[PDB]
Amino acid sequence: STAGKVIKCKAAVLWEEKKPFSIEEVEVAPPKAHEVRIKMVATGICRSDDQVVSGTLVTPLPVIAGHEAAGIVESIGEGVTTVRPGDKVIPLFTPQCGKCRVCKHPEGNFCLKNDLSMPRGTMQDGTSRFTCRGKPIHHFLGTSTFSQYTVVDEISVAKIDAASPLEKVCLIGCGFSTGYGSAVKVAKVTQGSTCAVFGLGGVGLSVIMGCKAAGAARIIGVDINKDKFAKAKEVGATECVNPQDYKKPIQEVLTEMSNGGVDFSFEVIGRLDTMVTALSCCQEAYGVSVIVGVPPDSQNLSMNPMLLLSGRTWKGAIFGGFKSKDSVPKLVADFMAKKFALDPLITHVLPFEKINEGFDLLRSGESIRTILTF
Amino acid sequence: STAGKVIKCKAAVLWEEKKPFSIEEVEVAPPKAHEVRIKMVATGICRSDDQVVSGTLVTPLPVIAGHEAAGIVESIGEGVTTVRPGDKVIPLFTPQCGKCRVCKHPEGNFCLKNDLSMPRGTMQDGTSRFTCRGKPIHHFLGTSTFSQYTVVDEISVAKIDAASPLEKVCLIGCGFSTGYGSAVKVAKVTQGSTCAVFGLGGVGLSVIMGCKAAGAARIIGVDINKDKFAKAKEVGATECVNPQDYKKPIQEVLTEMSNGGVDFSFEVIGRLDTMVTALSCCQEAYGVSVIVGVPPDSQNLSMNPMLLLSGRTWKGAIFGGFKSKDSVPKLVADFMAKKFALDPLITHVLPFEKINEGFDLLRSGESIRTILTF
Ligand SMILES: NC(=O)C1=CN([C@@H]2O[C@H](COP(=O)(O)OP(=O)(O)OC[C@H]3O[C@@H](n4cnc5c(N)ncnc54)[C@H](O)[C@@H]3O)[C@@H](O)[C@H]2O)C=CC1
Ligand SMILES: NC(=O)C1=CN([C@@H]2O[C@H](COP(=O)(O)OP(=O)(O)OC[C@H]3O[C@@H](n4cnc5c(N)ncnc54)[C@H](O)[C@@H]3O)[C@@H](O)[C@H]2O)C=CC1
Ligand SMILES: O=CNC1CCCCC1
Ligand SMILES: O=CNC1CCCCC1
Ligand SMILES: [Zn+2]
Ligand SMILES: [Zn+2]
Ligand SMILES: [Zn+2]
Ligand SMILES: [Zn+2]
Repeated sequence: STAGKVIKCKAAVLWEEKKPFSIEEVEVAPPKAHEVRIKMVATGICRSDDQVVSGTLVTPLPVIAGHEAAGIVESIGEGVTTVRPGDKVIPLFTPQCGKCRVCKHPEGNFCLKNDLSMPRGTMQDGTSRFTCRGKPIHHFLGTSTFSQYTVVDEISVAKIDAASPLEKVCLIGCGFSTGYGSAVKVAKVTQGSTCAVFGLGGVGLSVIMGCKAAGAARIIGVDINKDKFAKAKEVGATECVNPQDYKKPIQEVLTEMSNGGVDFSFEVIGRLDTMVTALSCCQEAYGVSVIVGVPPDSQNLSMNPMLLLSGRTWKGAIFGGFKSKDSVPKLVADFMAKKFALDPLITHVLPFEKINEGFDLLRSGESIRTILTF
Repeated sequence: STAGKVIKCKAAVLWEEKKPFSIEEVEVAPPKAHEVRIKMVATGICRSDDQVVSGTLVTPLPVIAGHEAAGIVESIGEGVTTVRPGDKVIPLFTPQCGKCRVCKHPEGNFCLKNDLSMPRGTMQDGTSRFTCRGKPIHHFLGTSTFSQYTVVDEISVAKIDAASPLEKVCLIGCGFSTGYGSAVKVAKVTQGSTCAVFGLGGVGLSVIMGCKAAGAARIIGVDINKDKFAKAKEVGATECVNPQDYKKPIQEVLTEMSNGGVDFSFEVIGRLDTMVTALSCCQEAYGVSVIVGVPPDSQNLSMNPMLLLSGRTWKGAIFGGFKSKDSVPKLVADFMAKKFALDPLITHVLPFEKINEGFDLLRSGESIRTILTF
């Protein structure tokens, strides 16, 4: 019926920085070879989507943002083999081509087909499937989930269990997997360790979940918003600290609290100052610090390399280090088998048409994840 | 009989920065409880000792420098159990107390009794065993090997094989173990990998030996002094590049040479700029960069944390990550078993009285290791 035809549908178009999204009709072209058109069912509001509006995460405008989502395949282009119409799918903002040197590496996940390092805001073929007011509109990270329909490359979609609750498992497309994999796969948090988690939003709470799963003895949440502390303790924080409470820099506080520095620290905010603070607070000889937060475009940090020479390890990761297309269906299977909880991350639910209210909730500090339903 | 008595002997005293060493008579106190007085046999000239002269490595002056050495125990203080008079020994500039949280950690070696982080230039008890022209003279890293006799704490000395050649194994006290362990223990270089080594002095050549032992397929040496390239190839470099030969920054050259970035990079120089270049030239998703060189005191580097967010790992280490008192005897045993070579690091052998000439050979580019013999 709609196969092979342009679909006219509602999307949230961002015409310029620092403005509300515009909910209006777009034209969604049918999928080309090795492309998949998806009817969206639910999408989450991640701070990365806000960063696009703030201009601190740079991608070409105008754009259809959104990258944390789940839906149902509407149609497949020629040569698609890994999904079919009617399949439940999660779009992958980090693709998995399976062919590049990264995809073939045992540890690597940052596939060389990504649109994150040098964003074009297109499909793999360097064109757009979106028109609004007769003007072409950019894609975002090969996903663009703030639309009733989107088109993605095959390497940017995973088929998931037919019985999964899409209004929950959408968080596996970004914030849960990112935080959980940061702890269990990138840091490799050990049993009995002391962790510090900087930032207690959806992604930091998922890092806590991962530290708890790994058997950490102490999980210290760090946030300047003390309203975040109760939920951080519910999902495994053993104690919470607000830097604003202290006369001393928090790295010194966390060093004293952990009797010489923590085993593992995580920056889950996106500030240069807290990336350096998080490295400093891990133990100088054997500590590991993981950058998860996305820092402001084109800005450098300053740091003393003696922090590394003593023995620290500093690393970062996209999407929790997970190879996206292998990992997402397994993560959904694990959720279905009650291996981790998503409900603690979901604080608010809104129809897609109230997207701007959803972004107001995040910016106020009130929400963790708002899930938008189409 | 010198046991229990002050020894008057020859030492190389550094009275102030940027001056030659003064070869003169010093007084060496007998060892107190848990102290060891050593007759030195051979000591190497390490760039770290030159950095004390330059003022880029800060330690209290005046000082008896020297940390890369081997000698024979002359006498032991009360309570000493791990060495005896007549034993061959290597002083440990990183101690191994065996009791602190680091010494008990499987991957830590930066023992909390170290005199590196906040240098006092004393014995563990906060006093000095050296006087010269009626003035107290500081110790350096708890070793001070530019002296016919030194006194060290027991946790800063290892017993080695009675048959070892001290004019070669002195290098296990610093440069060989530092570079070799940076490759095999800290980086954990893999078989078939591509490595880049910035700086082809004694420590960088030892990194190359460790990358070769680990089965690297490609080992790219990087030095501005092309006279360093022949020896780097002898010990395992597959190609050498001089940044000065290129119009482009060398991180771009090494990324192209390695078809998208190296597996492992090592900074073995001590410059902030080359620390950032070495991080940048490792593959952005799964690369590992190790800081070995000592940067200039109190200077910060500037870097874009997106280099880490993509998946890089950045770490540093002291003494190749080896727990010093456990590892040094085993390394000497391995040298005796022909598991690695030290002769390729030794370009010059001078009597101790020619220490200044040795330092001039290093500064001029002409030497790798000069060994001074007492
Ligand atoms: N590496 C990756 O693959 C991913 C990265 N990100 C990034 O992770 C970060 C966190 O994302 P969300 O959890 O959605 O954001 P969020 O805004 O809900 O959470 C961040 C938290 O940081 C706290 N915070 C702000 N300034 C702080 C300070 N100076 N000190 C201590 N706490 C402070 C806030 O109060 C807030 O609770 C953002 O930068 C986001 O762009 C998100 C997902 C994927
Ligand atoms: N982490 C640790 O435990 C240890 C650190 N050190 C440090 O390791 C470094 C190397 O020590 P050595 O091998 O004894 O020094 P070295 O001076 O013999 O070798 C340094 C090499 O770097 C090259 N170089 C200088 N500027 C360069 C540039 N801009 N680009 C490329 N090459 C450049 C020189 O030409 C030279 O061959 C020093 O900073 C020293 O203090 C040494 C031993 C222990
Ligand atoms: O939140 C999802 N993706 C982020 C990942 C980090 C780089 C910017 C985009
Ligand atoms: O070369 C020997 N030791 C160095 C180790 C790093 C700090 C300066 C001292
Ligand atoms: Zn996200
Ligand atoms: Zn790929
Ligand atoms: Zn110790
Ligand atoms: Zn040295």
